[PDB]
Amino acid sequence: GDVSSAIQAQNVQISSGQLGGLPAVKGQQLNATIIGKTRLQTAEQFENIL
Amino acid sequence: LEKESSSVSSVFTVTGFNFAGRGQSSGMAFIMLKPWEERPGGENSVFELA
Repeated sequence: GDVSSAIQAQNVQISSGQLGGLPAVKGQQLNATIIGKTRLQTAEQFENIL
Repeated sequence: LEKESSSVSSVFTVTGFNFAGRGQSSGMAFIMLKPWEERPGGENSVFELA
């Protein structure tokens, strides 16, 4: 169970909002989605989730 | 709307959801026009008006 709660912890794509969303401050001129980290893939990455 | 009020009538505008995509870098407009009589041949056709 420490592993399950853990596995869940260190393997969940986080939404990560926007860099210029709405509403915005006067100007900005630049809006761009912010892409966070992705879920685990390799057997190694899993052997790592302390 | 002002440089062309012989053919064009209303001009509902929109920013955000054109016909292509979304993102803040999108917008379009619904170019309503005046009846067929109110537009003399040629430069009043949508083919020409556009």
